[PDB]
Amino acid sequence: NQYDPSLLQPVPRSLNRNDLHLSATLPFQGCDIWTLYELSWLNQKGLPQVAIGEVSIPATSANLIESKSFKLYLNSYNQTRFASWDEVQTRLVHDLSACAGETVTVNVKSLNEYTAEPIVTMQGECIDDQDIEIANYEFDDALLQGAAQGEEVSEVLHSHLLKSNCLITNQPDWGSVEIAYHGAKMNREALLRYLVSFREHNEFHEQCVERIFTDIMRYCQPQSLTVYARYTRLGGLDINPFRSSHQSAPNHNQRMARQ
Amino acid sequence: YANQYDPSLLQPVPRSLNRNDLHLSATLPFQGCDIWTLYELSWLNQKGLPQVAIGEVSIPATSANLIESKSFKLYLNSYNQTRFASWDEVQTRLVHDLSACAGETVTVNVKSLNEYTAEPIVTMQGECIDDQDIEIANYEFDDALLQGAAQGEEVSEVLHSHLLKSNCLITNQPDWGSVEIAYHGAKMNREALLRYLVSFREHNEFHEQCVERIFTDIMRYCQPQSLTVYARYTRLGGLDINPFRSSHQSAPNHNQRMARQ
Ligand SMILES: *[C@@H](N)c1c[nH]c2nc(N)[nH]c(=O)c12
Ligand SMILES: *[C@H](N)c1c[nH]c2nc(N)[nH]c(=O)c12
Repeated sequence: NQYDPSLLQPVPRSLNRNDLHLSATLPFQGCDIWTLYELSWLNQKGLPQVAIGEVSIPATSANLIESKSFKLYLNSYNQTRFASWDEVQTRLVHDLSACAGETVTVNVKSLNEYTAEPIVTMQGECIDDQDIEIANYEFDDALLQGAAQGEEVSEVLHSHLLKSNCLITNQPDWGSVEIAYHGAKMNREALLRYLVSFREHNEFHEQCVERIFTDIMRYCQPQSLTVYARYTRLGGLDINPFRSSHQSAPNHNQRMARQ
Repeated sequence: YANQYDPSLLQPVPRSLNRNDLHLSATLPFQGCDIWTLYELSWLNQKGLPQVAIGEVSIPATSANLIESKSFKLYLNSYNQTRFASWDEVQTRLVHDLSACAGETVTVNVKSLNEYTAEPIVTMQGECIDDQDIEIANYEFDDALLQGAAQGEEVSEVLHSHLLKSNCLITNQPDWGSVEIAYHGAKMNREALLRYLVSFREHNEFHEQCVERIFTDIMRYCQPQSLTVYARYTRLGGLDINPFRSSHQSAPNHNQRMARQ
Protein backbone atom coordinates (compact mmCIF):
# COMPACT_ATOMS: atom_id res chain seq x y z
CA ASN A 1 0.00 0.00 0.00
CA GLN A 2 1.36 3.39 -1.05
CA TYR A 3 0.59 6.85 0.30
CA ASP A 4 -3.18 7.38 0.44
CA PRO A 5 -4.77 10.58 1.85
CA SER A 6 -8.26 9.15 1.11
CA LEU A 7 -7.88 6.98 4.21
CA LEU A 8 -8.40 9.96 6.52
CA GLN A 9 -11.94 10.25 7.89
CA PRO A 10 -13.17 13.50 9.44
CA VAL A 11 -15.81 13.60 12.14
CA PRO A 12 -17.60 16.89 12.69
CA ARG A 13 -17.13 18.66 16.03
CA SER A 14 -20.75 19.74 15.75
CA LEU A 15 -22.19 16.33 16.56
CA ASN A 16 -21.39 16.34 20.29
CA ARG A 17 -21.27 20.14 20.55
CA ASN A 18 -24.93 20.22 19.55
CA ASP A 19 -25.58 17.60 22.23
CA LEU A 20 -23.91 19.96 24.78
CA HIS A 21 -26.19 22.81 23.71
CA LEU A 22 -23.27 24.85 22.40
CA SER A 23 -23.71 27.71 19.94
CA ALA A 24 -21.53 28.33 16.89
CA THR A 25 -19.70 30.79 19.13
CA LEU A 26 -17.67 28.59 21.45
CA PRO A 27 -17.37 28.99 25.27
CA PHE A 28 -13.75 27.83 24.88
CA GLN A 29 -10.68 28.05 22.69
CA GLY A 30 -8.01 25.43 22.36
CA CYS A 31 -6.59 22.58 20.35
CA ASP A 32 -6.20 18.82 20.13
CA ILE A 33 -2.56 17.85 20.53
CA TRP A 34 -1.74 14.50 18.94
CA THR A 35 1.39 12.42 19.33
CA LEU A 36 2.21 10.02 16.51
CA TYR A 37 4.64 7.51 17.98
CA GLU A 38 4.86 5.23 14.94
CA LEU A 39 5.52 7.57 12.02
CA SER A 40 7.69 5.77 9.46
CA TRP A 41 8.41 6.06 5.74
CA LEU A 42 11.20 5.30 3.29
CA ASN A 43 13.84 7.73 2.13
CA GLN A 44 14.51 8.37 -1.45
CA LYS A 45 16.85 5.46 -1.48
CA GLY A 46 14.29 3.10 0.18
CA LEU A 47 15.89 3.03 3.64
CA PRO A 48 13.30 3.22 6.42
CA GLN A 49 13.04 6.41 8.52
CA VAL A 50 11.34 6.69 11.90
CA ALA A 51 10.14 9.78 13.77
CA ILE A 52 7.65 11.00 16.30
CA GLY A 53 5.03 13.42 14.99
CA GLU A 54 3.63 16.23 17.11
CA VAL A 55 0.41 17.61 15.68
CA SER A 56 -1.91 20.39 16.85
CA ILE A 57 -5.44 20.66 15.45
CA PRO A 58 -7.26 23.90 16.32
CA ALA A 59 -10.47 23.45 18.34
CA THR A 60 -12.15 25.81 15.86
CA SER A 61 -11.68 23.31 13.02
CA ALA A 62 -14.91 21.97 11.58
CA ASN A 63 -13.72 18.39 12.04
CA LEU A 64 -11.63 16.24 14.25
CA ILE A 65 -9.88 13.25 12.69
CA GLU A 66 -10.99 9.73 13.56
CA SER A 67 -8.04 7.96 15.16
CA LYS A 68 -8.09 4.59 13.38
CA SER A 69 -8.37 6.35 10.04
CA PHE A 70 -5.40 8.54 11.04
CA LYS A 71 -3.41 5.40 11.90
CA LEU A 72 -4.24 3.74 8.56
CA TYR A 73 -3.33 6.94 6.73
CA LEU A 74 0.04 7.01 8.51
CA ASN A 75 0.62 3.35 7.67
CA SER A 76 0.31 4.27 4.00
CA TYR A 77 3.61 6.15 4.39
CA ASN A 78 5.46 3.05 5.56
CA GLN A 79 6.33 1.64 2.10
CA THR A 80 6.42 5.01 0.33
CA ARG A 81 9.64 6.80 -0.65
CA PHE A 82 9.82 10.51 0.22
CA ALA A 83 12.48 12.97 -0.93
CA SER A 84 13.27 14.31 2.56
CA TRP A 85 11.87 14.78 6.03
CA ASP A 86 10.61 18.17 4.85
CA GLU A 87 8.45 16.50 2.19
CA VAL A 88 6.88 14.27 4.86
CA GLN A 89 6.08 17.25 7.08
CA THR A 90 4.64 19.17 4.10
CA ARG A 91 2.37 16.28 3.10
CA LEU A 92 1.15 15.82 6.68
CA VAL A 93 0.32 19.51 7.02
CA HIS A 94 -1.54 19.48 3.71
CA ASP A 95 -3.58 16.33 4.28
CA LEU A 96 -4.40 16.83 7.95
CA SER A 97 -5.36 20.48 7.37
CA ALA A 98 -7.67 19.46 4.54
CA CYS A 99 -9.32 16.80 6.69
CA ALA A 100 -9.75 18.97 9.78
CA GLY A 101 -10.86 22.00 7.78
CA GLU A 102 -8.28 24.39 9.23
CA THR A 103 -4.49 24.67 9.18
CA VAL A 104 -2.93 21.97 11.34
CA THR A 105 0.55 22.33 12.85
CA VAL A 106 3.00 19.44 12.41
CA ASN A 107 6.46 18.82 13.80
CA VAL A 108 8.33 15.71 12.69
CA LYS A 109 10.97 14.94 15.34
CA SER A 110 13.85 12.48 15.21
CA LEU A 111 13.89 9.88 17.98
CA ASN A 112 17.04 11.38 19.50
CA GLU A 113 15.06 14.49 20.39
CA TYR A 114 13.53 12.35 23.18
CA THR A 115 16.68 10.92 24.71
CA ALA A 116 16.77 11.70 28.43
CA GLU A 117 13.41 13.44 28.32
CA PRO A 118 11.66 12.95 31.64
CA ILE A 119 8.17 11.62 32.21
CA VAL A 120 5.98 14.27 33.87
CA THR A 121 2.91 14.29 36.05
CA MET A 122 0.26 16.97 36.14
CA GLN A 123 0.26 20.21 38.05
CA GLY A 124 -1.30 21.15 41.31
CA GLU A 125 -3.20 18.93 43.69
CA CYS A 126 -4.11 15.34 42.81
CA ILE A 127 -7.70 14.69 43.94
CA ASP A 128 -7.57 10.91 43.70
CA ASP A 129 -6.76 9.85 47.23
CA GLN A 130 -10.10 10.07 48.93
CA ASP A 131 -11.67 7.46 51.06
CA ILE A 132 -15.10 7.39 49.49
CA GLU A 133 -17.49 4.74 48.24
CA ILE A 134 -18.71 4.64 44.64
CA ALA A 135 -22.11 2.90 44.44
CA ASN A 136 -22.72 3.00 40.69
CA TYR A 137 -21.01 3.72 37.36
CA GLU A 138 -23.64 5.75 35.47
CA PHE A 139 -22.64 9.13 34.04
CA ASP A 140 -24.19 11.90 36.11
CA ASP A 141 -23.49 15.57 35.39
CA ALA A 142 -25.58 16.55 38.41
CA LEU A 143 -22.81 15.26 40.67
CA LEU A 144 -21.44 18.79 40.17
CA GLN A 145 -24.61 20.49 41.45
CA GLY A 146 -23.55 22.89 44.21
CA ALA A 147 -19.96 21.77 43.84
CA ALA A 148 -18.44 25.21 43.97
CA GLN A 149 -19.55 26.93 47.12
CA GLY A 150 -16.12 27.93 48.43
CA GLU A 151 -14.21 31.18 48.64
CA GLU A 152 -12.78 32.78 45.50
CA VAL A 153 -9.61 30.93 44.51
CA SER A 154 -7.27 30.25 41.63
CA GLU A 155 -6.02 26.69 41.69
CA VAL A 156 -5.05 23.68 39.65
CA LEU A 157 -6.40 20.17 40.32
CA HIS A 158 -5.85 16.88 38.54
CA SER A 159 -6.94 13.26 38.45
CA HIS A 160 -5.48 10.12 36.90
CA LEU A 161 -8.82 8.30 37.21
CA LEU A 162 -10.50 9.43 34.01
CA LYS A 163 -11.74 6.44 32.04
CA SER A 164 -14.32 6.44 29.25
CA ASN A 165 -15.25 3.94 26.55
CA CYS A 166 -14.46 4.03 22.86
CA LEU A 167 -17.77 2.77 21.48
CA ILE A 168 -16.66 2.31 17.91
CA THR A 169 -14.17 -0.13 19.37
CA ASN A 170 -15.97 -1.04 22.61
CA GLN A 171 -12.61 -0.60 24.36
CA PRO A 172 -11.53 1.47 27.39
CA ASP A 173 -9.93 4.91 27.11
CA TRP A 174 -7.52 6.00 29.82
CA GLY A 175 -6.61 9.54 30.73
CA SER A 176 -5.39 12.02 33.27
CA VAL A 177 -7.05 15.41 33.42
CA GLU A 178 -5.89 18.77 34.73
CA ILE A 179 -8.39 21.49 35.68
CA ALA A 180 -7.17 25.02 36.32
CA TYR A 181 -9.64 27.67 37.32
CA HIS A 182 -10.40 30.98 38.95
CA GLY A 183 -13.73 30.91 40.77
CA ALA A 184 -15.57 29.64 43.85
CA LYS A 185 -13.52 26.80 45.34
CA MET A 186 -14.65 23.37 44.11
CA ASN A 187 -15.59 20.44 46.29
CA ARG A 188 -12.98 17.75 45.64
CA GLU A 189 -15.29 14.82 46.35
CA ALA A 190 -17.92 16.08 43.90
CA LEU A 191 -15.34 16.65 41.19
CA LEU A 192 -13.83 13.19 41.63
CA ARG A 193 -17.25 11.48 41.62
CA TYR A 194 -18.18 13.39 38.49
CA LEU A 195 -15.02 12.28 36.69
CA VAL A 196 -15.38 8.66 37.88
CA SER A 197 -18.93 8.66 36.46
CA PHE A 198 -17.46 8.72 32.95
CA ARG A 199 -16.17 5.16 33.47
CA GLU A 200 -18.93 3.46 31.43
CA HIS A 201 -19.64 6.53 29.20
CA ASN A 202 -19.17 6.29 25.43
CA GLU A 203 -17.48 9.32 23.90
CA PHE A 204 -14.35 10.47 22.03
CA HIS A 205 -11.49 12.03 24.03
CA GLU A 206 -12.15 15.44 22.46
CA GLN A 207 -15.85 15.22 23.27
CA CYS A 208 -15.22 14.12 26.85
CA VAL A 209 -13.01 17.15 27.48
CA GLU A 210 -15.62 19.51 26.01
CA ARG A 211 -18.27 17.89 28.22
CA ILE A 212 -16.12 18.30 31.33
CA PHE A 213 -15.46 21.94 30.42
CA THR A 214 -19.11 22.78 29.76
CA ASP A 215 -20.41 20.90 32.82
CA ILE A 216 -17.94 22.64 35.11
CA MET A 217 -18.81 25.96 33.52
CA ARG A 218 -22.55 25.56 34.05
CA TYR A 219 -22.54 23.98 37.51
CA CYS A 220 -19.50 25.67 39.07
CA GLN A 221 -19.48 28.97 37.13
CA PRO A 222 -15.75 29.74 37.40
CA GLN A 223 -14.65 33.08 35.95
CA SER A 224 -11.83 31.35 34.03
CA LEU A 225 -11.38 27.66 33.25
CA THR A 226 -8.92 25.35 31.50
CA VAL A 227 -9.34 21.60 31.10
CA TYR A 228 -6.47 19.61 29.64
CA ALA A 229 -6.59 15.81 29.33
CA ARG A 230 -3.81 13.49 28.30
CA TYR A 231 -5.00 10.13 27.05
CA THR A 232 -3.07 6.95 26.46
CA ARG A 233 -2.54 6.04 22.80
CA LEU A 234 -4.81 3.99 20.57
CA GLY A 235 -2.98 2.22 17.73
CA GLY A 236 0.18 4.27 18.13
CA LEU A 237 -1.48 7.72 18.33
CA ASP A 238 -2.54 9.69 21.39
CA ILE A 239 -4.85 12.68 21.74
CA ASN A 240 -4.54 15.42 24.32
CA PRO A 241 -7.50 17.79 24.09
CA PHE A 242 -7.03 21.29 25.55
CA ARG A 243 -9.98 23.63 26.13
CA SER A 244 -9.72 27.01 27.86
CA SER A 245 -11.60 30.25 28.38
CA HIS A 246 -8.55 32.36 27.56
CA GLN A 247 -5.73 30.11 26.44
CA SER A 248 -5.12 28.91 22.88
CA ALA A 249 -2.55 26.20 23.69
CA PRO A 250 -0.91 24.53 26.68
CA ASN A 251 2.53 25.84 27.69
CA HIS A 252 3.90 22.32 27.97
CA ASN A 253 3.56 19.16 25.90
CA GLN A 254 5.26 16.32 27.77
CA ARG A 255 4.28 12.67 28.12
CA MET A 256 2.81 11.20 31.27
CA ALA A 257 3.49 7.81 32.85
CA ARG A 258 0.88 5.78 31.01
CA GLN A 259 1.32 7.54 27.68
CA TYR B 1 -22.11 -5.24 32.08
CA ALA B 2 -18.38 -5.42 31.49
CA ASN B 3 -16.62 -8.76 31.96
CA GLN B 4 -15.01 -8.91 35.40
CA TYR B 5 -11.95 -10.85 36.51
CA ASP B 6 -11.45 -13.75 34.14
CA PRO B 7 -8.16 -15.71 34.14
CA SER B 8 -9.57 -18.03 31.43
CA LEU B 9 -8.99 -15.22 28.92
CA LEU B 10 -5.23 -15.83 29.01
CA GLN B 11 -3.92 -17.71 25.95
CA PRO B 12 -0.65 -19.65 26.17
CA VAL B 13 1.45 -20.28 23.05
CA PRO B 14 4.04 -23.07 23.32
CA ARG B 15 7.48 -21.63 22.58
CA SER B 16 8.51 -24.89 20.89
CA LEU B 17 6.12 -24.26 17.98
CA ASN B 18 8.26 -21.60 16.38
CA ARG B 19 11.52 -22.87 17.79
CA ASN B 20 11.09 -26.02 15.71
CA ASP B 21 11.27 -23.87 12.57
CA LEU B 22 14.60 -22.54 13.86
CA HIS B 23 15.97 -26.11 13.99
CA LEU B 24 17.56 -25.61 17.42
CA SER B 25 19.56 -28.08 19.53
CA ALA B 26 18.41 -30.26 22.43
CA THR B 27 19.50 -27.61 24.92
CA LEU B 28 18.58 -24.00 24.15
CA PRO B 29 21.42 -21.94 22.58
CA PHE B 30 20.31 -18.90 24.60
CA GLN B 31 18.94 -17.82 27.94
CA GLY B 32 16.91 -14.73 28.68
CA CYS B 33 13.45 -13.37 29.36
CA ASP B 34 10.53 -11.47 27.86
CA ILE B 35 9.97 -8.23 29.71
CA TRP B 36 6.46 -6.80 29.38
CA THR B 37 5.24 -3.34 30.34
CA LEU B 38 1.53 -3.05 31.13
CA TYR B 39 0.65 0.60 30.78
CA GLU B 40 -3.04 0.21 31.34
CA LEU B 41 -3.61 -1.64 34.57
CA SER B 42 -6.62 -0.50 36.51
CA TRP B 43 -9.11 -2.01 38.95
CA LEU B 44 -11.46 -0.89 41.74
CA ASN B 45 -10.76 -0.82 45.47
CA GLN B 46 -13.12 -2.46 47.81
CA LYS B 47 -15.10 0.67 48.14
CA GLY B 48 -15.39 0.94 44.33
CA LEU B 49 -12.91 3.74 43.66
CA PRO B 50 -10.68 3.18 40.62
CA GLN B 51 -6.96 2.50 41.07
CA VAL B 52 -4.36 2.87 38.30
CA ALA B 53 -0.85 1.46 38.00
CA ILE B 54 1.82 0.36 35.56
CA GLY B 55 2.86 -3.29 35.65
CA GLU B 56 6.21 -4.78 34.75
CA VAL B 57 6.45 -8.50 34.08
CA SER B 58 9.38 -10.80 33.38
CA ILE B 59 8.69 -14.17 31.77
CA PRO B 60 11.66 -16.58 31.65
CA ALA B 61 12.67 -17.60 28.12
CA THR B 62 12.70 -21.18 29.46
CA SER B 63 8.96 -21.10 30.19
CA ALA B 64 7.03 -23.69 28.22
CA ASN B 65 4.72 -20.98 26.92
CA LEU B 66 4.67 -17.35 26.01
CA ILE B 67 1.44 -15.40 26.50
CA GLU B 68 -0.51 -14.15 23.51
CA SER B 69 -0.68 -10.36 23.73
CA LYS B 70 -4.33 -9.76 22.80
CA SER B 71 -5.40 -12.35 25.37
CA PHE B 72 -3.17 -10.66 27.96
CA LYS B 73 -4.88 -7.31 27.21
CA LEU B 74 -8.36 -8.83 27.58
CA TYR B 75 -7.33 -10.51 30.82
CA LEU B 76 -6.08 -7.16 32.18
CA ASN B 77 -9.27 -5.40 31.05
CA SER B 78 -11.21 -7.92 33.17
CA TYR B 79 -9.68 -6.23 36.27
CA ASN B 80 -11.13 -2.83 35.34
CA GLN B 81 -14.57 -3.27 36.95
CA THR B 82 -13.45 -5.76 39.60
CA ARG B 83 -13.10 -4.82 43.28
CA PHE B 84 -9.93 -5.92 45.07
CA ALA B 85 -9.12 -5.34 48.73
CA SER B 86 -5.51 -4.29 48.16
CA TRP B 87 -2.75 -3.66 45.64
CA ASP B 88 -1.04 -6.73 47.09
CA GLU B 89 -3.94 -8.94 46.04
CA VAL B 90 -3.75 -7.60 42.51
CA GLN B 91 0.00 -8.24 42.30
CA THR B 92 -0.49 -11.71 43.80
CA ARG B 93 -3.19 -12.70 41.30
CA LEU B 94 -1.09 -11.45 38.39
CA VAL B 95 1.86 -13.59 39.50
CA HIS B 96 -0.36 -16.61 39.98
CA ASP B 97 -2.28 -16.34 36.72
CA LEU B 98 0.61 -15.35 34.48
CA SER B 99 2.89 -18.04 35.95
CA ALA B 100 0.22 -20.68 35.38
CA CYS B 101 -0.16 -19.54 31.78
CA ALA B 102 3.58 -19.38 31.04
CA GLY B 103 4.34 -22.64 32.82
CA GLU B 104 7.09 -21.12 34.97
CA THR B 105 7.20 -18.52 37.74
CA VAL B 106 7.01 -15.01 36.33
CA THR B 107 7.91 -11.84 38.18
CA VAL B 108 5.43 -8.99 38.48
CA ASN B 109 5.85 -5.45 39.76
CA VAL B 110 2.77 -3.30 40.21
CA LYS B 111 3.96 0.31 40.45
CA SER B 112 2.04 3.48 41.29
CA LEU B 113 2.20 6.19 38.66
CA ASN B 114 4.26 8.48 40.90
CA GLU B 115 7.15 6.01 40.61
CA TYR B 116 7.52 7.14 37.01
CA THR B 117 7.74 10.89 37.55
CA ALA B 118 11.09 12.11 36.19
CA GLU B 119 11.99 8.70 34.78
CA PRO B 120 13.90 8.98 31.50
CA ILE B 121 13.17 8.08 27.97
CA VAL B 122 16.26 6.13 26.90
CA THR B 123 18.03 5.02 23.76
CA MET B 124 19.98 1.79 23.39
CA GLN B 125 23.66 1.05 24.02
CA GLY B 126 26.47 1.26 21.51
CA GLU B 127 26.49 2.58 17.96
CA CYS B 128 23.36 3.18 15.88
CA ILE B 129 23.73 1.51 12.48
CA ASP B 130 20.83 3.29 10.80
CA ASP B 131 22.47 6.18 9.04
CA GLN B 132 23.90 4.51 6.01
CA ASP B 133 23.79 5.53 2.44
CA ILE B 134 22.52 2.40 0.79
CA GLU B 135 19.52 1.54 -1.36
CA ILE B 136 16.93 -1.03 -0.33
CA ALA B 137 14.21 -2.07 -2.76
CA ASN B 138 13.53 -5.66 -1.64
CA TYR B 139 11.82 -6.08 1.73
CA GLU B 140 11.35 -9.87 1.63
CA PHE B 141 12.93 -11.78 4.52
CA ASP B 142 16.36 -13.09 3.59
CA ASP B 143 18.63 -14.64 6.22
CA ALA B 144 21.27 -15.19 3.55
CA LEU B 145 21.96 -11.46 3.74
CA LEU B 146 24.22 -12.46 6.64
CA GLN B 147 26.32 -14.85 4.56
CA GLY B 148 29.96 -13.94 5.13
CA ALA B 149 28.83 -10.94 7.16
CA ALA B 150 31.55 -11.17 9.78
CA GLN B 151 34.97 -10.89 8.16
CA GLY B 152 36.49 -8.60 10.66
CA GLU B 153 39.17 -8.64 13.29
CA GLU B 154 37.90 -10.12 16.55
CA VAL B 155 36.16 -7.31 18.43
CA SER B 156 33.67 -6.56 21.18
CA GLU B 157 30.92 -4.27 19.87
CA VAL B 158 27.43 -3.13 20.72
CA LEU B 159 25.24 -2.08 17.79
CA HIS B 160 21.61 -0.96 17.59
CA SER B 161 18.92 -0.06 15.09
CA HIS B 162 15.56 1.66 15.37
CA LEU B 163 14.45 0.25 12.01
CA LEU B 164 13.06 -3.11 13.06
CA LYS B 165 9.57 -3.64 11.72
CA SER B 166 7.71 -6.93 11.38
CA ASN B 167 4.05 -7.85 10.89
CA CYS B 168 1.78 -9.12 13.63
CA LEU B 169 0.28 -12.27 12.22
CA ILE B 170 -3.08 -12.43 13.95
CA THR B 171 -3.85 -8.90 12.72
CA ASN B 172 -1.19 -8.57 9.99
CA GLN B 173 -0.72 -5.08 11.53
CA PRO B 174 2.76 -3.52 11.69
CA ASP B 175 5.03 -4.01 14.70
CA TRP B 176 7.71 -1.40 15.49
CA GLY B 177 10.90 -2.03 17.42
CA SER B 178 14.47 -1.12 18.19
CA VAL B 179 17.08 -3.84 18.56
CA GLU B 180 20.41 -3.94 20.38
CA ILE B 181 23.07 -6.51 19.44
CA ALA B 182 26.15 -7.01 21.65
CA TYR B 183 28.78 -9.51 20.62
CA HIS B 184 32.36 -10.64 20.72
CA GLY B 185 33.59 -12.13 17.46
CA ALA B 186 34.68 -11.28 13.95
CA LYS B 187 33.52 -7.76 13.18
CA MET B 188 30.11 -7.65 11.51
CA ASN B 189 29.48 -5.84 8.25
CA ARG B 190 26.97 -3.13 9.12
CA GLU B 191 25.36 -2.92 5.69
CA ALA B 192 24.67 -6.66 5.73
CA LEU B 193 23.28 -6.47 9.25
CA LEU B 194 21.02 -3.52 8.45
CA ARG B 195 19.74 -5.13 5.23
CA TYR B 196 19.02 -8.30 7.22
CA LEU B 197 17.05 -6.42 9.89
CA VAL B 198 15.12 -4.43 7.28
CA SER B 199 14.18 -7.71 5.58
CA PHE B 200 11.79 -8.42 8.49
CA ARG B 201 9.61 -5.53 7.29
CA GLU B 202 7.08 -7.76 5.44
CA HIS B 203 7.70 -10.78 7.73
CA ASN B 204 5.08 -12.33 10.04
CA GLU B 205 6.29 -13.43 13.48
CA PHE B 206 5.82 -12.63 17.18
CA HIS B 207 8.30 -10.25 18.83
CA GLU B 208 9.78 -13.12 20.90
CA GLN B 209 10.14 -15.23 17.78
CA CYS B 210 11.80 -12.45 15.77
CA VAL B 211 14.44 -11.95 18.48
CA GLU B 212 15.14 -15.70 18.62
CA ARG B 213 15.44 -15.80 14.82
CA ILE B 214 17.88 -12.86 14.82
CA PHE B 215 19.94 -14.56 17.56
CA THR B 216 20.06 -17.91 15.79
CA ASP B 217 20.80 -16.40 12.36
CA ILE B 218 23.66 -14.27 13.71
CA MET B 219 24.98 -17.32 15.61
CA ARG B 220 24.99 -19.54 12.53
CA TYR B 221 26.25 -17.02 9.97
CA CYS B 222 28.65 -14.90 12.10
CA GLN B 223 29.74 -17.39 14.79
CA PRO B 224 30.52 -14.90 17.59
CA GLN B 225 31.97 -16.25 20.86
CA SER B 226 29.23 -14.45 22.78
CA LEU B 227 26.03 -12.73 21.71
CA THR B 228 23.07 -10.82 23.11
CA VAL B 229 20.05 -9.73 21.08
CA TYR B 230 17.54 -7.46 22.80
CA ALA B 231 14.54 -5.86 21.11
CA ARG B 232 12.12 -3.31 22.53
CA TYR B 233 8.81 -3.06 20.67
CA THR B 234 6.13 -0.42 20.88
CA ARG B 235 2.97 -1.44 22.68
CA LEU B 236 -0.04 -3.16 21.16
CA GLY B 237 -3.29 -2.56 23.02
CA GLY B 238 -1.56 -1.08 26.04
CA LEU B 239 1.14 -3.76 26.51
CA ASP B 240 4.68 -3.95 25.17
CA ILE B 241 7.11 -6.85 24.89
CA ASN B 242 10.89 -6.61 25.13
CA PRO B 243 12.50 -9.98 24.38
CA PHE B 244 16.08 -10.48 25.58
CA ARG B 245 18.13 -13.48 24.42
CA SER B 246 21.78 -14.08 25.26
CA SER B 247 24.47 -16.72 25.20
CA HIS B 248 25.92 -15.48 28.54
CA GLN B 249 23.54 -12.82 30.16
CA SER B 250 20.18 -13.29 31.98
CA ALA B 251 18.34 -9.98 31.48
CA PRO B 252 18.71 -6.27 30.75
CA ASN B 253 19.62 -3.95 33.66
CA HIS B 254 16.36 -2.00 33.57
CA ASN B 255 12.97 -1.68 31.90
CA GLN B 256 13.30 1.97 30.86
CA ARG B 257 11.13 2.97 27.89
CA MET B 258 12.41 4.15 24.53
CA ALA B 259 11.14 7.10 22.52
CA ARG B 260 8.34 5.35 20.62
CA GLN B 261 7.33 3.10 23.51
C1 LIG C 1 1.69 -9.64 17.08
N1 LIG C 1 3.02 -9.17 16.98
C2 LIG C 1 1.31 -10.37 18.24
C3 LIG C 1 -0.01 -10.69 18.47
N2 LIG C 1 -0.07 -11.36 19.62
C4 LIG C 1 1.24 -11.46 20.16
N3 LIG C 1 1.63 -12.08 21.34
C5 LIG C 1 2.92 -12.09 21.63
N4 LIG C 1 3.31 -12.73 22.86
N5 LIG C 1 3.85 -11.54 20.87
C6 LIG C 1 3.48 -10.91 19.72
O1 LIG C 1 4.41 -10.35 18.99
C7 LIG C 1 2.12 -10.87 19.34
C1 LIG D 1 -12.10 6.05 20.79
N1 LIG D 1 -12.29 6.88 21.92
C2 LIG D 1 -11.85 6.69 19.53
C3 LIG D 1 -11.89 5.97 18.35
N2 LIG D 1 -11.61 6.80 17.34
C4 LIG D 1 -11.37 8.09 17.87
N3 LIG D 1 -11.05 9.26 17.18
C5 LIG D 1 -10.86 10.37 17.90
N4 LIG D 1 -10.51 11.58 17.17
N5 LIG D 1 -10.99 10.43 19.22
C6 LIG D 1 -11.30 9.29 19.91
O1 LIG D 1 -11.40 9.33 21.22
C7 LIG D 1 -11.50 8.07 19.21
